[PDB]
Amino acid sequence: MYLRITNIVESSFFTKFIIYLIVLNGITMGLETSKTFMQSFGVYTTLFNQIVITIFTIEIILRIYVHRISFFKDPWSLFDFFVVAISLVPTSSGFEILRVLRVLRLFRLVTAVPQMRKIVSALISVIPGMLSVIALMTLFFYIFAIMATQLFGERFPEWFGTLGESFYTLFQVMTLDDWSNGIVRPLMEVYPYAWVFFIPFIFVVTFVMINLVVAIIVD
Amino acid sequence: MYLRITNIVESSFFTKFIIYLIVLNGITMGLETSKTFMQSFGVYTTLFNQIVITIFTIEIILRIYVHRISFFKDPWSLFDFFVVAISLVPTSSGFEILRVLRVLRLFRLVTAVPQMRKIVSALISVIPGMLSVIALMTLFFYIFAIMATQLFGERFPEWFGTLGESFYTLFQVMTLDDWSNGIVRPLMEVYPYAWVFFIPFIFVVTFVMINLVVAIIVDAMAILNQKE
Amino acid sequence: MYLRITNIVESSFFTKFIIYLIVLNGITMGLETSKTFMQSFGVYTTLFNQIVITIFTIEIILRIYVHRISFFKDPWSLFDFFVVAISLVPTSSGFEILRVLRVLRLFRLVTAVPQMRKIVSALISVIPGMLSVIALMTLFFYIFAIMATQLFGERFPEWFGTLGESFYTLFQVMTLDDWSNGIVRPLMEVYPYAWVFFIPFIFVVTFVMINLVVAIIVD
Amino acid sequence: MYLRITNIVESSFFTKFIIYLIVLNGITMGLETSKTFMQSFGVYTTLFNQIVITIFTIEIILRIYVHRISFFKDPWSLFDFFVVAISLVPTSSGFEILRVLRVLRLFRLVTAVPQMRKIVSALISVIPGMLSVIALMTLFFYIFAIMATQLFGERFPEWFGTLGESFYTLFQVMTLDDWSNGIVRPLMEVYPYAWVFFIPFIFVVTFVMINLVVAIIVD
Ligand SMILES: COc1ccc([C@@H]2Sc3ccccc3N(CCN(C)C)C(=O)[C@H]2OC(C)=O)cc1
Ligand SMILES: [Ca+2]
Ligand SMILES: [Ca+2]
Repeated sequence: MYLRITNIVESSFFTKFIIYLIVLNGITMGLETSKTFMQSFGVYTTLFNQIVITIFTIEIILRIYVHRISFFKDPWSLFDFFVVAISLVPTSSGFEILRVLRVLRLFRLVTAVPQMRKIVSALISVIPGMLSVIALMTLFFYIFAIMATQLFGERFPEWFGTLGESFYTLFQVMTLDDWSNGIVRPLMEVYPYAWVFFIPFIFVVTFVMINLVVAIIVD
Repeated sequence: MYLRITNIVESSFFTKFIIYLIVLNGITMGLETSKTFMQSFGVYTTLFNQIVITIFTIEIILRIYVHRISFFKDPWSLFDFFVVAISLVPTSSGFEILRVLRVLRLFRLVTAVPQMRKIVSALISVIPGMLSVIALMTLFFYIFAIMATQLFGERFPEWFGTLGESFYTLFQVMTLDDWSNGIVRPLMEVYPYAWVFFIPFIFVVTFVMINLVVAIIVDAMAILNQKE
Repeated sequence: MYLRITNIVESSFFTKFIIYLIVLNGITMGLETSKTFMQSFGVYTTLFNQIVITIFTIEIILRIYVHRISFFKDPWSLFDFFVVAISLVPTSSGFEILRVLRVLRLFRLVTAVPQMRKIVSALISVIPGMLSVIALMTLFFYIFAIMATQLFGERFPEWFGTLGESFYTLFQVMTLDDWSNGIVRPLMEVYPYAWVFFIPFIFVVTFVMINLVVAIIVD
Repeated sequence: MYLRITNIVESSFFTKFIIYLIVLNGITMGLETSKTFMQSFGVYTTLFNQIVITIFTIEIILRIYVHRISFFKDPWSLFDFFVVAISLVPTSSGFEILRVLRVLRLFRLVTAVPQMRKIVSALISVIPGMLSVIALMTLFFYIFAIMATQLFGERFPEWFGTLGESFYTLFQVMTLDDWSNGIVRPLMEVYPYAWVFFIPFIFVVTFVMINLVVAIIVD
């Protein structure tokens, strides 16, 4: 019976099945939004999700006594194991933040299609060489986030009242969200010189992300 | 009669005549925008529309009698057809939008003028060299558009009321438009943990698009070498 | 005498001398922008300006003697010409910009100095490569501008009232400057489908801009 | 006795003793941030820092002997001398921004750890190749930065008062921060053709900003 179930799971049709059904829940989760549909077609939907989730649980189980060691030595499987388990945690308890986390099974659709796997890995390909740069960036912030909190955060706390408030803002500025009228002009009107912070900060921090796509296109 | 009309079509005149009308109608359309004009020199242009449309409607039939089966298997032709024909839509009734789609006719400057046709072909070449990632986004976007509506849109109705409003808002944040003060800071006053739906939804967005583009440079770069 | 006026001009002294006048008139006008400086030194500095032109005026007469027709067959020189053709014009009457166009002079730091010439004409040299596209956009821009203008200029005339409005507003959206909340959500208050003009327009324009750079990068 | 102090300073323990101190006093200054942490355990914060500055002024006097002439001709040390010197000023009088610089030391985690040094110099490196077109633009940003002050400074004072106020603004227009509604849309009410002034400017400053980026990609 070991090899009967091995053919079962690894078949074209078990794939087409699970992929058809990832697609389906992914239209019903669409329609769940509709707060009218939830009156008209409400109940079909709520247990459709339980119907589909068990299938996935067994699809996960069927996969596991086949591969064994092999299964959890795959990132995409593990994430599927991770994702559908996230949904096995009950609707009650914990936080709602578990109810809405659930909808990460649509990433399952991604892992299910090998074309997505091909391209998604190209995207994760690129990351590590940037860990060099990436994790300096993550300190320039820390250093410069602190300077702000003490400098401003008395008078302008929403923005820099805090280690973490300074971060959220310095990010804000990094992306040049609405930093000009929104964030320095109002400061200078109290602390006239804080342009010696940000114009510098804006310089370092666009520079780096520029010499990021340069040295991204060498790999 | 075929090779007689097959001569009216291909002539250096007929293209220089059809094209030079496009320009001559652009100007014309650049003046249907003051009210001043439609007052004084109004019906003047009202029917100059009606002229340059007949000139095309016929022309498409001429090429259809030349190329025929060849005509509906070229993109640039199929466009001129569609775009002329959509102008054939009637002035009265219909929909007020179809009355405004007209100045798409000014796209035949692309289609007739040769150098503009070439760039378009260049520019449309990159498309499927990305079309996986184009999808990967709308899936990702989708999984993130629900997630928004069932979190925020209860309180914050305009921004995240529906699938629709969530997507559009989630686009806004992509261009990095007003996003922090304008959309998220507000979310933080009721929901201090929204910088977890967003500072990430950011990097992911701007990791991809950067790779979407280093692709464009790469696929376009990839074609250059390796021929030795 | 022709071959003295050739020698006076060609000297490595002459250039240094010209570049000295510019880089003074450069410093001098920084101080002209000030409010207080023109109280005190508004005597000398209104003098000094009128010399620096008188001299460059001579320089053009001589350099024309030297190269004759080769003068108005050279870009860089014509720029020196028309920039100085401006400053001559008397101080009062007509438009107030001709008295500000004065500062256009300072760009003689570029023409005069080789390696400013080179990197400037290195920039400009891609424009011929870009006609093939600027053409197309100004066709695209002009075309949406018409549609925008009829469709919205009735309820939103400060923004889409004429062509002019529509162009700048469309020029805005292209810089993703406050397009959404600023310009479009207000439009969705009255014309709900504007996300189908404004998004897609927004797509295309950036599309181009990327592929613009992906052939500037081969070129 | 000279080569005994030259055979510890160079070792891999003396080094990891700073890099670890760095990382502790690095962690400590983010705890200062907490207002709760300053009236609970502020004592060990004041001292830990106090000891660190002892260790570091010792370290630096220790590396001066081993290195001497090799020391005061290195970037990373002239950095480290001043970056630490700053924390030794009396802390009374002067300016309170003396006291804030004290966190520029946590930059040393970059100095004293070699991968960061080669990732950091991988950016300073491609800076002498750019200081050309940093000249061309800083020229433009001046020339206009005059006109702006003298086309809109009597009435549009905040944004364009002083020469400076023209700088801080045009940069915001350059960063494309809120420019159109923020800045141009308002000027246009009083002076209508300000788009002619600004809009071109926003071609020049971004074209150059794009090609100067291409000049990075082949070199
Ligand atoms: C954190 O680092 C960042 C921050 C922001 C960006 C945005 S991403 C974006 C999203 C959608 C359309 C375009 C953009 N572009 C490209 C086109 N744009 C230049 C006109 C950007 O450059 C960035 O926007 C700007 C001008 O800051 C990129 C990296
Ligand atoms: Ca803004
Ligand atoms: Ca903006």
